[PDB]
Amino acid sequence: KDAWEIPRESLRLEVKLGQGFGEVWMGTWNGTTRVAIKTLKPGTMSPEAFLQEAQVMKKLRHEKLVQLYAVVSEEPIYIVCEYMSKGSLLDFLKGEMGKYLRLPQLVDMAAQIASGMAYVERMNYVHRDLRAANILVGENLVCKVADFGLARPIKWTAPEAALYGRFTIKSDVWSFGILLTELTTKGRVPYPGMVNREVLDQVERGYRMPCPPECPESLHDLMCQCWRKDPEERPTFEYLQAFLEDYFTSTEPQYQPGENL
Ligand SMILES: *CCS(=O)(=O)Nc1cccc(Cc2nn(C(C)C)c3ncnc(N)c23)c1
Repeated sequence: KDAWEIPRESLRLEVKLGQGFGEVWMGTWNGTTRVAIKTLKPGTMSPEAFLQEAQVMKKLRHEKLVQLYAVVSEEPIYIVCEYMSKGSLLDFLKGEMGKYLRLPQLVDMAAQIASGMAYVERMNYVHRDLRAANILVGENLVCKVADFGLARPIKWTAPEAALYGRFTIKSDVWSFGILLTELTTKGRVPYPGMVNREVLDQVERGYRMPCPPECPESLHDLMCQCWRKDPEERPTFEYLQAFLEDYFTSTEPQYQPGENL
């Protein structure tokens, strides 16, 4: 047992946040630290499989990645992570607080996410499941990447990844472009009214989502860059981070708030 093990008695599960595989709870660690806790229902997934999420988070540490705190690594297994007080970005966008978000806030959230993914990019990892349901929001609209699908949902997956299993940082870039549409539509499902197979077929034929209402063309253009057919033609996360951080000075200095963005 490495330095990450904690005593089972040091961990209190207070409120259940999600179910599934296992559960997610808000709780307390050492009676003083607010935390998020993921459980594994014994005999529903390989312990080695479930813990893989924790192996990755021991090596990846960055202010825009939900931080690993601790593990109880024998069945019943617990993974303890940083508590993110505002829940999933997806529920956030859809809910009462989403209503009032405007383009400056939404681009700043995108820049944060892009910053976490630039880190992942520098570390030579791959996320594989980047999307708004896997970003968590904290105090002051901080957004952090969570739920690594692995290390190194067809509507969010680059075509080369979905078809041939070629998952790379560049298929994450594609997913990020899709995440940008979730941000600018307040969390609507991408490709509205299309089923998975129609999406895959149309994306192959060069189909791409149009510019969302009130979203500047310059931001939709960035989405289009993330969606280039050739993976190696897509921008880096270092590029996306910089572009989004500088957006309101370098790209749309004339931005005026509208009804929804
Ligand atoms: C150590 C971070 S991790 O992504 O690898 N594992 C982990 C462990 C516990 C909880 C989460 C993600 C999560 N989900 N939710 C609700 C269900 C939307 C949370 N609320 C608050 N805080 C966190 N971390 C939440 C990830």
